[PDB]
Amino acid sequence: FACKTANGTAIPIGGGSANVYVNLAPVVNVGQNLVVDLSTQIFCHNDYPETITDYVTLQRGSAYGGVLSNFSGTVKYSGSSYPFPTTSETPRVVYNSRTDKPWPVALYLTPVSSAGGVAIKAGSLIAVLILRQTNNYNSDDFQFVWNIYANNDVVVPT
Ligand SMILES: COC(=O)CCCCCCCCO[C@H]1O[C@H](CO)[C@@H](O)[C@H](O)[C@@H]1O
Ligand code: NI
Repeated sequence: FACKTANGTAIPIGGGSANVYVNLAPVVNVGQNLVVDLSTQIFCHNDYPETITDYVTLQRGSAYGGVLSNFSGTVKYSGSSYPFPTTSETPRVVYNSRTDKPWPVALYLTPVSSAGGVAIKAGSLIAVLILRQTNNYNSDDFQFVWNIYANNDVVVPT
């Protein structure tokens, strides 16, 4: 089991960390969502699907910077929704193929009332999503840590 990003880097077998940049709508109002869909960017695969089944959860989601300070959030993981920042590890998703399959995670972020002006700075860390991977074969239990960075400023119209 390993993962890689759409158009950049990889986390190899055994886990590790990687930095991911996301495009964000440049203007969002109170009551509207920024949708950050990571399933078009993070892809994982099972390296031995014939003998091993891999299990993948969103172990934890954390907010940082302007997201932590200026937005309220939910996370969608494989068809279900949760508070973001998360309050516990999610059910698991099965990886059973050598073909790349998306990691099905998306954030829905909505500005809080106190947000106004540049609520998220270009280049700043906005979230960390931890992918935890185990299997039905041995005691492997690995973390794939995705630091999510804002590509651009996001403005909440005052
Ligand atoms: C009875 O013999 C076997 O079951 C050997 C099966 C082929 C060798 C498998 C060696 C271990 C491969 O491990 C990697 O690939 C596995 C499958 O993706 C992951 O579950 C592991 O965590 C790790 O990422
Ligand atoms: Ni591989």
